[PDB]
Amino acid sequence: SSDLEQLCSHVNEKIGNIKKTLSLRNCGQEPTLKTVLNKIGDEIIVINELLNKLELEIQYQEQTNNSLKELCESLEEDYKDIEHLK
Amino acid sequence: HMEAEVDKLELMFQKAESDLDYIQYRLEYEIKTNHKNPVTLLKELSVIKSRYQTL
Repeated sequence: SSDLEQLCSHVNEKIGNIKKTLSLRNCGQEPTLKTVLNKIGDEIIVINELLNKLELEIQYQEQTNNSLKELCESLEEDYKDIEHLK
Repeated sequence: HMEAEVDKLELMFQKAESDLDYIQYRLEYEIKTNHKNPVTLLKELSVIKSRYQTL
């Protein structure tokens, strides 16, 4: 790495570091960004509750497919019973 | 001579640096004076975009 190149990288780092601290100021001050940022942040809270609901609905869905299997089982016993006999 | 020219160039760069340095210093100041952020928002978006496909 040359003395020239090393300078450039010093520059880009100062430049880049500003641009980041810039967007940090913009997004935390300017209103139009600040809403769309809260709109996302709010819509995260809901899409989080939508998960908990999907969680219970899964551990419910399973527990019926469990019963809806355990029924189907007993129901091929009482048929193979009536299939053998009559 | 050219050494003098270079002395100038070096002088200019030094300025450009303290120019940049100021711009930064200011942004940091405006920032300190006021009071979410996209940073944690990404982590949250990966936690959801994951356990969606898991669920």
